Parts: sequence; structure tokens; C-alpha cells
Amino acid sequence: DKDKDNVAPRSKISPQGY
Amino acid sequence: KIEEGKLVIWINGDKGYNGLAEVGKKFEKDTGIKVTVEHPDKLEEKFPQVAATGDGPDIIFWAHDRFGGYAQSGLLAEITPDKAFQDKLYPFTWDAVRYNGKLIAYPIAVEALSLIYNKDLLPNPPKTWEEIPALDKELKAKGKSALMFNLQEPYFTWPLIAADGGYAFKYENGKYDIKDVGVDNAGAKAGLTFLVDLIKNKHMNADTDYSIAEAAFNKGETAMTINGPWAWSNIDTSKVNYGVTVLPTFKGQPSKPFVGVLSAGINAASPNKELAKEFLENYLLTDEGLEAVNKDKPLGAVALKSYEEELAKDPRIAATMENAQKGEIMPNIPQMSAFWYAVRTAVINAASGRQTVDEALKDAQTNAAAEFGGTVKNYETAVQFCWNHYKDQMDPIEKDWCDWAMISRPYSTLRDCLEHFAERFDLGFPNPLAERIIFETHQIHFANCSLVQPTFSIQLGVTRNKIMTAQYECYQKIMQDPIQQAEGVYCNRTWDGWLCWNDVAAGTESMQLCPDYFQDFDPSEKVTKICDQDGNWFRHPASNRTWTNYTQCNV
Ligand SMILES: OC[C@H]1O[C@H](O[C@H]2[C@H](O)[C@@H](O)[C@@H](O)O[C@@H]2CO)[C@H](O)[C@@H](O)[C@@H]1O
Repeated sequence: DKDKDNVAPRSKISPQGY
Repeated sequence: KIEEGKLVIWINGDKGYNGLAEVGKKFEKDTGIKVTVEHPDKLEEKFPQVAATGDGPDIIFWAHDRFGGYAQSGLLAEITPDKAFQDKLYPFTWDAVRYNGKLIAYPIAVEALSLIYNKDLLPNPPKTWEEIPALDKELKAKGKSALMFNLQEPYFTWPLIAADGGYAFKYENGKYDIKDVGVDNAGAKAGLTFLVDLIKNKHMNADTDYSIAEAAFNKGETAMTINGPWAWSNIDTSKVNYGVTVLPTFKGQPSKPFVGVLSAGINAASPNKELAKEFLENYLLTDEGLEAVNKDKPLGAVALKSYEEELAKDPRIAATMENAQKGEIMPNIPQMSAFWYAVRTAVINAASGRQTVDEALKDAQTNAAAEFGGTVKNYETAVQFCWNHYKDQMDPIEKDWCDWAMISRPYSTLRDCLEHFAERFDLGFPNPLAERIIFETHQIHFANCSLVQPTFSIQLGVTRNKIMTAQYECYQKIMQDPIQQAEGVYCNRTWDGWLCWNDVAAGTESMQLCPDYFQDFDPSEKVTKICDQDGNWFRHPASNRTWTNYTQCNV
């Protein structure tokens, strides 16, 4: 679980992202 | 159309545009010609887009590194200064704006990054990068930090990455071999590792940008920053007692900033080329014009010898040039746009932990090379390049196409490549061409597999594996079940980048739990996606891209 990436990329949550 | 009888000038928002407008005022007083100075966001990108259609400013200011690409695109007038005028500027500043043997812009001033330090916090700043961790530990005990600088732009991190042997291209015998690139090499890896370890150990934060670093320094919170001459005005206003000095060494060698020459080009589509020339030669490039801009935000070491001499005793300028001599003048060749995009992506990926430093640099160089040698010049060629690599990886492992352990890395790299180039070419992701490519692999490589789900018979990291497994399942499920059995208007099943969404009736807000991909996602919170009254998935109006709402996952 610490092997997961720390922070979801903000750009992918933004209106430009997914 | 660019309007005749006036001048529109673009220059970046960190430079002395108010001072430049005062130069414009003097021009208009004398000639009646109005000069408008603008500082659009992302102007180095905006210029080639608008000028390609014969629009844009009459005059564009940037560092010289972008100008060869502009010239190659047919966007710049060749400038024609006479011998007497050329003699007024340093030969090496003309060399920065000389491309294929022609002058493509007027050189204005030499910029290099320095180490800027707070004398009240740190009277003897560190000579080496290696001592910065221990120093930060001391400072943190007192509520301060050692170092903050812009991590978002690779300009600021390149000095460290180059120190032990990173390079863009080598200028030998008057030529650049763009096949010989120094992004993916041991020295670049060592310097990027060191940067990443600073972040891992909480001496720096991966999110730090220009504004955050400037504000921390100017408020007295951080003992050091890294910046150019333009930044000294705001420091002066803040009254921090600062010094400007040589950058720290890494592994015993100098940090090597990439040196820029602020330059001014004339748009090939301007109907005012003569006016632009007069402004640039006889108003801006004079002691009085350069003083006006410099008083607003410092230029560095100006190209005009008379004024450079006047200001040369500034120790901050001396420091600027000592750093410059340790670094390298940037190339001006067209490949620079792709070089910088590569370094930016590598740094972002490694600093966030998304990729290892080795993978980040290796992929950055692979995709940059695709552009440098002319194979990839748009998204259609990019997708062909990504597919061809993928095929080359899949062909020898045919008996194992149904084994996730053998195909996961090629399949993941396929998506990394398609998505890299989408961002590069200002497209969204997913997009219809990339989706067609992914469907094609499902058709030709995975069609004999018995299961919708991936199954087994270096590996991807935990997060990437979760995303790619979900992706595979989603495409396989679409392949399995194209039909809609119910009567009516329905959005179709779709992969959004992170999650699979079932087909649903028009006018539904579908909901699923947040995926467990990231440590800062709450897997009990919800993700929503709207299927509109016409049976199309909702597009965000800011982008016009199909858009899922993950905003609650992260809170
Ligand atoms: O970070 C990549 C970027 O680096 C340089 O841009 C500098 C510029 O030269 C300075 O004048 C100042 O404005 O900061 C910029 C960095 O944010 C290259 O000139 C530029 O082409 C490149 O994209």
C-alpha cells in the first residue's frame, strides 16, 4: 500500500484530464 | 491580419515589460507610431500557433533557444543589421541568434541562473549540493528550509542534471548531431537521482513552482533559491538581505546552467518590418532603452557593449556570468522544443515517483528522438511510431500473448507512448485515434484469450498495474459485448483513462467507488459520470473533452 503512488495526478482530475 | 502602422510586441511575464513600454512611449513621441506591449501566457507556444496563420505580434521576445524552430517554420524575417550596428553588440550574442548561417533575431541580454541566498539565515552558503540535506535538517529545527526553487520548469533543474554529464546535443566543428543526445546517460541519472532523493527525504516538495519558491524566499522562510536576474527586483522590494553567487557543485563538478540570450525576432507576416527594425536598433538597443527595461526587471549582462560596460561592476551580474561560463549556451536549433518537453516530462515523472529515474530518462529520450530525427511531426505519425515499437515487442512473444506477465510491459508502454504524444500535441487522452490503436491490439493480439480479465501463466509498479489491468478488462469487455439489447438511447460502455463505465440510458448519472490506485484516494468516496439526454457522455465545457468527475476521491 506504501508501494502505491502517493498522490493522484491533479491534471487528470482537472477539466483537461479524465 | 497584423495591423499596419503600429507595433505589437510580445514578451514574457517575468521580464521588464513596463520598462519596455516606456521605450515604446519614446518611439511614439518621435514617430507617432503606437507600441503595445503584451505578455501572454505560454507565449513561446502561442507565437508559433498564431504566426502560422499570418497573425501575432510584429515583434517576439524570448530566449534564443526557441528561434531556430520558428525560423524553420517560416515565421521570422531575416534581420539585416549593418556592420556598424553589429559591432555595437558582443560577437558571442550574435552567435546565439545565428542559425544556418543567418541572423534570425536581435540579441538583447545574457541570462544565467545563480544561487540566491539569504545572508541573515546563511552567511556562508554551501559550496556543494551534497551538504544541502544536513543543512536543511538544521534549518528545519529553526522553522526554516535550506532551498526552494521552481521544480516545474526543467530550466531550473537542468544545472544539476547536467553537472555530472547530462547534455542536450554537443556543438562540434560548427554542427550539432541530433542523434547524439545526453538525456539518458549516467551523469543525467546521477543528478536527477540526487534531486529525487531531496524530495524523498522532504528537503524539497515536488509541487514547488515559480510563485511558491519566490514567495518563500522573499518572505524569509527558505535560506536559498535558484533564479535569474529578472527576480532580483522583487527581492529588493521584500528587503531580504540577499547575495547572488555561484551554484553548488555536484560530485565535485560545477552545476551547468543552460545560458539564454533574451532575443527579439520580427514576425515574417508583419507589414511593419521597417518600423520594427528602427525600434529595435535605434530605441531599444541603446544605453537609454536598455536602462529603461533593466530598471524595471534586471536583464543580466546586456548584449550592447556600451551599457554592459556601465553595469559590469554589479557583483550580481559578475555572479551571473561566472555561472554562465560554467554552463553552456543553449542551442538554437529546432530540436530544442522537444528537448525541453523531454526533460520536463522526465523530471515530473521521477519527482512524483510515477517512474524510476532510469525509466523516466529512458522514455524521455526515446520519445524526444522520435521528434529530433523527423519520424514524428504530428499525432498521426506519433501513433504509428508507438504502434511500431509495440509490434516489435509483441512479435517475438506470440505464444505468450495471453500471459499478462509477458504482455503487461509492452501494453503499458504502448499507452505511455500514446498518451505522451497526445499531451505533446495538445490533444486529450483518451482520444479516438489512440482508442482505435488499443482496439487493434485487442483484435490482433488478444482475441484468442479465453478471459475478459488479464491473467498470468522488472514488472509494472503497483499503481500502473492496477490501471493497466483495469484498462485491459474494459477493452476486452467492449470487444465481448458490442450490443445494446434494450430499446432506446444509451451511452456506450467506455474506458475513461482510469475506470470502465457500463452502458447506461440517456439521462443517467452513473456512480462507482473511487479506485484504490493512489494513497490519497479514499476508496469509500464516489466517482460520477453523466450520460446526457442524447446518449453522449458529458464533456467538460472548459475543455470539450469527455470528462468523469473524480473530484470527491481526493478530499
Ligand atoms: O524550462 C524550460 C524553458 O527554459 C527556458 O525558459 C526560461 C527563459 O529562458 C528565462 O528567460 C525565464 O523566463 O525562465 C524560463 C523558464 O521558465 C527556455 O528558454 C525555454 O525555451 C524552455 O521551454
